Amino acid sequence: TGGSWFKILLFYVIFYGCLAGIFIGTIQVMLLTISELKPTYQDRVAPPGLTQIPQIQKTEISFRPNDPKSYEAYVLNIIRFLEKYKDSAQKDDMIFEDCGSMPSEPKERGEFNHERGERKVCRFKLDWLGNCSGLNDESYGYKEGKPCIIIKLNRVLGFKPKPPKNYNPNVLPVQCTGKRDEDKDKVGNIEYFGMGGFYGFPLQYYPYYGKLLQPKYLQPLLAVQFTNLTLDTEIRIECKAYGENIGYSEKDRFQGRFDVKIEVKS
Amino acid sequence: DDHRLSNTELEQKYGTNIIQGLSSVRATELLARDGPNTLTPPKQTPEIIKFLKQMVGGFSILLWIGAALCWIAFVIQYVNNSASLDNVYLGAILVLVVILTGIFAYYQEAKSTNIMASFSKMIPQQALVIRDAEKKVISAEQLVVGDVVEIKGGDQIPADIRLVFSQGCKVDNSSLTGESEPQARSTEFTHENPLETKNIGFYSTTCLEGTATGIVINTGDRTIIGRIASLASGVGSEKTPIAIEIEHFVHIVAGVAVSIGIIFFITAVCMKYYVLDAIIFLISIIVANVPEGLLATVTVTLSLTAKRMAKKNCLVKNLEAVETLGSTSIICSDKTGTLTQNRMTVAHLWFDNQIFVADTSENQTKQAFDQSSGTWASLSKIITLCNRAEFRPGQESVPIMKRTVVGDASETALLKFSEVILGDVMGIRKRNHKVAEIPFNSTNKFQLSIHETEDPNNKRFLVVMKGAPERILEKCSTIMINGQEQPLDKSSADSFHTAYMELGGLGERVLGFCHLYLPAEQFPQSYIFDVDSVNFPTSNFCFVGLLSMIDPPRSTVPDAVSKCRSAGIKVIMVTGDHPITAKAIAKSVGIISANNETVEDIAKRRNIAVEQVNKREAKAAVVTGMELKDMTPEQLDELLTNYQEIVFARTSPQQKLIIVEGCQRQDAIVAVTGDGVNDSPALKKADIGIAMGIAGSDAAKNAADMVLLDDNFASIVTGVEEGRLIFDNLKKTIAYTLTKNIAELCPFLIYIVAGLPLPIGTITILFIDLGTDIIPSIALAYEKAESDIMNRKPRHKKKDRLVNTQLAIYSYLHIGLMQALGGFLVYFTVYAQQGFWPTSLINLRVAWETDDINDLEDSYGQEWTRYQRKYLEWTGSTAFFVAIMIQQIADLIIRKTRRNSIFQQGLFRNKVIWVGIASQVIVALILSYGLGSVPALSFTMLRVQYWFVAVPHAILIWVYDEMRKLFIRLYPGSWWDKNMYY
Ligand SMILES: CCCCCCCC/C=C/CCCCCCCC(=O)OC[C@H](COP(=O)(O)OCC[N+](C)(C)C)OC(=O)CCCCCCC/C=C/CCCCCCCC
Ligand SMILES: CCCCCCCC/C=C\CCCCCCCC(=O)OC[C@H](COP(=O)(O)OCC[N+](C)(C)C)OC(=O)CCCCCCC/C=C/CCCCCCCC
Ligand SMILES: CCCCCCCC/C=C\CCCCCCCC(=O)OC[C@H](COP(=O)(O)OCC[N+](C)(C)C)OC(=O)CCCCCCC/C=C\CCCCCCCC
Ligand SMILES: CC(C)CCC[C@@H](C)[C@H]1CC[C@H]2[C@@H]3CC=C4C[C@@H](O)CC[C@]4(C)[C@H]3CC[C@]12C
Ligand SMILES: CC(C)CCC[C@@H](C)[C@H]1CC[C@H]2[C@@H]3CC=C4C[C@@H](O)CC[C@]4(C)[C@H]3CC[C@]12C
Ligand SMILES: Nc1ncnc2c1ncn2[C@@H]1O[C@H](COP(=O)(O)OP(=O)(O)O)[C@@H](O)[C@H]1O
Ligand SMILES: *[C@@H]1O[C@H](CO)[C@@H](O)[C@H](O)[C@H]1NC(C)=O
Ligand code: ALF
Ligand SMILES: [Mg+2]
Ligand code: NA
Ligand code: NA
Repeated sequence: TGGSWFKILLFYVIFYGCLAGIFIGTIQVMLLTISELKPTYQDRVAPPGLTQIPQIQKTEISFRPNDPKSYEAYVLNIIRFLEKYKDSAQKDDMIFEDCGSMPSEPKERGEFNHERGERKVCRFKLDWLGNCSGLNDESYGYKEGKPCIIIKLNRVLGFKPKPPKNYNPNVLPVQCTGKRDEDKDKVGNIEYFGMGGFYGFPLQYYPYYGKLLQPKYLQPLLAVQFTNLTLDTEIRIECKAYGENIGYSEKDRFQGRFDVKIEVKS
Repeated sequence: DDHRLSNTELEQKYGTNIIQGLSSVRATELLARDGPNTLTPPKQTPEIIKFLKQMVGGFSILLWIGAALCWIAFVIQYVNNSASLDNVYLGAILVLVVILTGIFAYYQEAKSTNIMASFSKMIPQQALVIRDAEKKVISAEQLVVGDVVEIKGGDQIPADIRLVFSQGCKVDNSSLTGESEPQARSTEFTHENPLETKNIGFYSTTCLEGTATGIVINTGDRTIIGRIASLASGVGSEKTPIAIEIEHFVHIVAGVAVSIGIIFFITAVCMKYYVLDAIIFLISIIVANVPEGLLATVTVTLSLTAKRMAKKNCLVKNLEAVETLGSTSIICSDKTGTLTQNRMTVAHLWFDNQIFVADTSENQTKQAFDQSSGTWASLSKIITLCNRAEFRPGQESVPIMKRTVVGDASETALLKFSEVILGDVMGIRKRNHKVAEIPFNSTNKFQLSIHETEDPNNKRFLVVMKGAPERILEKCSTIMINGQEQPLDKSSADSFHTAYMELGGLGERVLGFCHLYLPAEQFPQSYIFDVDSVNFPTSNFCFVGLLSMIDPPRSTVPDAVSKCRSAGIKVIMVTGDHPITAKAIAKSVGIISANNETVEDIAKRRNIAVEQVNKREAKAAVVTGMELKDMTPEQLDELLTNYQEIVFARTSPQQKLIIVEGCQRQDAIVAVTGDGVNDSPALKKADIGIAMGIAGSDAAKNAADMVLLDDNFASIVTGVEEGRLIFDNLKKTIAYTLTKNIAELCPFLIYIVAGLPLPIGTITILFIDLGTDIIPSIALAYEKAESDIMNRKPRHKKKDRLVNTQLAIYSYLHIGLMQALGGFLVYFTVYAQQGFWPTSLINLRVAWETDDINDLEDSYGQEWTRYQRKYLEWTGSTAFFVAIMIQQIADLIIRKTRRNSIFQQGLFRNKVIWVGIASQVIVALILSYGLGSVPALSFTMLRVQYWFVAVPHAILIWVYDEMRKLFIRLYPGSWWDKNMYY
């Protein structure tokens, strides 16, 4: 229509610019109420999940010890995860602090405020992992039919685990058992290696203060070896964490527990 | 044709003998050669085919494609084990939606009828035929062309016959012309047109009196009534204007959806996506772009309007007919029975050298013309005493102008006039004993009666007579003026002349009345009279007055015609009656304005030939059927274009259909009003056909979309206004339902191109479609008019679409984008308050949906399992749904007016709007906390703030629409008004 094209295009440019500006302003107004130190709510995350290493697909661990290529992915995943727990990686004394080798009460490093600076982090020693650290056995129990898994509790800001009342009041217990009565006899003898010889998570690594107040944070680990798995069968194992603060769900199969199915072939 | 041949030439053409008739062998041979004398019923499509054709109409084809894509996605998700079971639910819901929409569409479509089933009580069952020189009563279905038949009074003519012998035969051709006046029949070629010939009897017509003999010339569907029925059944299979508008809207929406799907599939496959992600996105596009409940809502609104109008005695047989009245620009109206009362009544009186006007209302109980008591007592005595018509038994409390009468139409009019004025007619007749009576015959053209006065003071003989005005005058020698006698002269024989022509130029039949008092000396009390016109005198009477009769207009018809014309509608009279009566009735009902003149009125007022007057000075036209017969379609187009007032007179049903088609050829929506068999082809061909209830025939009522159950012409104006309101409210409903489509579609586009976790699911938006705004969509149909709706002009059928570019643009690119932004604000609020800042959500979708990742890290370093991410996704979906609901509340508020403000129109005046708002809130609450308590169908319980996050965006939508309409009102016809008004 000639000259009115400029007028209608100008109207639409102004209208869409105003719409974008109003949307951006509403987003800023909403984000002004959002803290960068602690989340507003923890409705979905507060009861932590229990997760294992290596990261696997369909929850199945299946390998043949005689073929190194069957467990290469598992070993690579374990190496990639544990590479940050090396002794050389925790040498900075201004960032890392040497908490006790025995379980203790949670360490309160202040409040969720930008003051007080970055919070120091307890060190976790790979030697505590035991037969599953890679220091001596580079295959983490694989290559021998005795696989290792590393259990971790999902990180939640300001969350302090509460071990159940009576034994150790500073360790959150974890146990791995066969899922069914068929798996309970073929699973074998479960070996646990935790810090100080206790099966669980020491409480001094809690609470977690976030990726901005506590970078380089190391969550506690608990390695589990099996060492007596029945060959050529699929054993279903259930690892569960116990605590007053720890809850479970029938819809979320990874909340406070997880399932792993391990088959070591011949 | 057969009416021009002689008896002998008819006996050679048809191989028949009038005396002997056809043989019994040739009768069967001709029954085999030509077939039975019956009307073949039309071929109707099966009901199940009609029902099944509605499963591929509207948006159903796109929904079928969506269901197919759902099945192909589920087979892929089953080959690679995925415990979803969500595409089957969506496909089943889409199929159910298709079925329900098809059911509604089937209920909306026009019902099928066989008008030939109404040509049933007119068809004779048996026929008296002459075969083998012996008369026998055979069935009329065995008649063959060339058969000699006999017809009597009160008989239906068994076929189209050429009368060879006739004796006092009169027939009723109301099935051909719409006129119930008896027609004299003879054996002589009288007029060139076969339909006006006096020597052809027509199939399925009534022989009123006399006897006749005829040869069958046409049989079965080859008859006049058979051709009328075939023409009625053939035409009238087109789509209503509202169906065309809905089809155009469906085309627009389907084209938009198809283009978007093609573009965003072609780009998605090139964005490193695989088949499942490319087809689930296509399903989402189809579901979001299609309004899944709008067509059923349209059907519901049409049903509601039809139910409302049925309470005003207006039966709507087709649902879509409630809108056609309202876009109609031309009304073609039958005269007799439709515009008039179909009852002859006394119209004018001429006595005392004065012309009086009589009341012609259907419900009248008095006459207000000047009853001077001089010459009026004599006129009333002649009217009451010189009538043979009497009321029928069982009618005493019935209104006088509604009672049934045995007798002539002219005598019935006089009897009802005398009963209205005098109250007692039978008693007065009984008091004045009738001692002689010469009945009315067409040869005499008068009726004589000798009575005895009810005056004991005098007790003389009073001989009264009525008849044709000229015969009465030439049988009269003295006149009565002001109650006193007076000799005739040129002063009173010319006043009579002028009065006779004045009354006869109004389309009225005039009757002359006179009396004579017999002397008591030469006619004593006994004096037995001889009816042989010997004993009593039959000349030198005393003229009293003239009375004229007409079939008058209905009381509510002139005002209805005036209001329809004021609404911009052209009213055309199409009648089978004679032009002189038709023109007068057109002037009476306002079809022809008082100032306007025809091409002959100017010639008479200028004393010149009709070729001297320019055809552009005349504003009215009266065209006869014979004038129309020699008219080329371009000539008819020019005649319809050049004249605003046209009267078509003496037309056949074929000519009525021709006129309707010529009116339709001018890009016009045409309404036809009729009440007879001869109107059925035009009632069928018209965009909307309206029939009369009490006065209408069954054939007319079967061919009509609408029936006026009380014969009230004012229902036409109410229907026009209702249709005009429907067309204005349907725009609001369509815009309201189209606004939410973009708000449902934008989340999927952002989900695909930006990798955000799915803002809303495909099942979730179906609840907005079919559960949340169904009642608001219905509520927008109860809106009132913003301006004077009857003061506009009819919309242009080719230029004023129901859905134009402005409506679609304002629904898609203006309010839908605002709603999408308002929903995305709540989406980001829900996600950020749990730990996922808006920047961290970009390209997070692949890792978000991985079932094997149970430690996904948020903006704070916390680790999330897959199920908690699923629950947060469902929470965001529910928040998006609630935001769409909240913004659709404001959309409902702003879509209830197109130009006016909420302050001017009123916020609480339409309570169905608040019912719809409450339904929206209640449905959202049930979904969020009923299906959220147990997480099902991607619904979770929300926090309180997520119901109010998007309120400011709704307020902004309302503010924007209010300002836009304010500046439309402030500057009419400006750049803003042209480009921003939808
Ligand atoms: C920030 C993001 C911005 C994204 C923008 C993307 C681009 C979208 C822009 C589209 C370009 C303009 C489209 C229309 C062009 C003119 C078409 C036209 O003039 O057509 C011919 C005629 C016009 O006569 P009428 O029907 O107007 O007169 C009716 C009679 N009366 C008015 C009396 C009632 O009409 C017909 O033949 C029928 C066609 C009428 C309808 C045409 C389609 C209108 C739909 C627009 C929506 C497009 C976007 C969809 C959603 C995208 C989501 C992101
Ligand atoms: C939330 C708050 C919303 C507030 C804004 C609401 C929008 C509506 C309010 C204002 C819009 C502008 C004012 C109204 C339009 C101008 C009125 C006017 O003065 O007359 C029209 C003029 C000249 O007419 P004429 O002489 O040809 O008429 C001759 C008529 N005869 C021939 C009969 C004599 O035409 C022109 O100048 C047209 C010039 C170009 C118009 C568009 C320019 C950019 C406008 C943007 C408005 C929207 C901004 C974004 C809002 C976002 C809301 C969320
Ligand atoms: C209709 C006219 C156009 C309307 C849209 C205009 C374009 C808008 C798109 C992007 C611009 C977003 C900018 C918003 C203002 C952000 C300024 C900024 O500082 O930037 C950073 C933010 C993220 O801050 P943070 O949370 O990391 O803060 C960290 C610390 N804190 C939590 C503590 C306070 O970046 C963010 O806002 C996240 C950006 C995510 C982009 C997603 C894009 C799609 C989402 C919505 C668009 C919907 C469009 C619907 C129609 C589409 C066409 C059909
Ligand atoms: C991305 C943004 C800026 C573009 C949005 C489109 C805006 C700017 C413009 C581009 C071309 C415009 C269209 C051009 C011509 C017509 C035809 C007319 O009969 C109705 C308006 C309509 C349909 C215009 C509506 C507004 C329009 C769609
Ligand atoms: C952003 C992209 C998708 C915008 C593309 C614009 C498309 C979707 C719109 C703009 C104009 C629209 C067309 C306008 C006119 C017609 C003619 C009608 O008889 C069928 C629909 C059809 C063919 C429409 C199809 C959809 C259409 C092509
Ligand atoms: N009682 C009557 N009913 C009808 N017409 C009558 C009567 N008395 C006299 N007439 C006159 O007789 C005329 C001729 O009547 P008729 O031959 O039946 O029909 P047409 O008027 O069509 O020729 C009428 O137009 C009318 O002027
Ligand atoms: C496991 O640890 C014990 C500790 O004594 C050691 O003797 C044994 O060799 C280890 N076995 C494996 C599987 O490395
Ligand atoms: F009643 Al008509 F033509 F006037 F059928
Ligand atoms: Mg009629
Ligand atoms: Na939709
Ligand atoms: Na019709």
